[PDB]
Amino acid sequence: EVETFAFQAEIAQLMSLIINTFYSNKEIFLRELISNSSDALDKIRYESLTDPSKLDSGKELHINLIPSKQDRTLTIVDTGIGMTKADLINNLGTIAKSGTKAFMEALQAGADISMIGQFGVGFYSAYLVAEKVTVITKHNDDEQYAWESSAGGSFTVRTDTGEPMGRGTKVILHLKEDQTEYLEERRIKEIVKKHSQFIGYPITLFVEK
Ligand SMILES: CC(C)(C)C1=NO[C@@H](Cn2cnc3c(Cl)nc(N)nc32)C1
Repeated sequence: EVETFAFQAEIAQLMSLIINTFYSNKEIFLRELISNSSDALDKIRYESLTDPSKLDSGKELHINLIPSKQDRTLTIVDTGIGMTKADLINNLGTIAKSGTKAFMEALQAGADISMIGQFGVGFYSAYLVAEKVTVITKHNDDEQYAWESSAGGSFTVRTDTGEPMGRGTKVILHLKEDQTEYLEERRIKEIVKKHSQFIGYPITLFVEK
């Protein structure tokens, strides 16, 4: 079964702003997703210090960047703590409502879209470059889920039938047709070096076959 949900009005407004505002500096999406992965890796590492069994689903703590020219996707994979069903449907959106309102006000007060991560809603910068985002995620003691949205005010959640991940999150960016530069090894290297060079987990940039 696929369940369809309405975004909170403030998050739908944020997504429309990101999709519709003219802003050439689109590359900031990657730093935001890598930062989210780093935060999730921090969380499972910290929890493992008092409950080592939390790493039974995988001890490797890393970030993979995987381009696919054939699928026109850029995938950001981490082995962090992952998200529960309640995270996906309700609880992360509840936290994001406050940051969205703060971001939207700062925007009017002269802030830049690149400051989005300071408001805890950096994920939605993915819609600078993606027409659709699919998020596959697995938290210990919950099932593997697929979250998906092409914006337009709704998202879906379903139990994922694909390959099991163990633990963590995969953000699959279905790139807009004019945003395929973010499949180039060279371009991704440039962005990671510029924005993400001090992240405390190995970032592997996969090469296309
Ligand atoms: C609900 C949805 C749109 C999918 C997000 N809201 O929060 C986002 C940022 N975020 C929160 N928890 C995260 C974990 Cl555990 N990992 C990673 N990579 N990102 C995480 C994602």
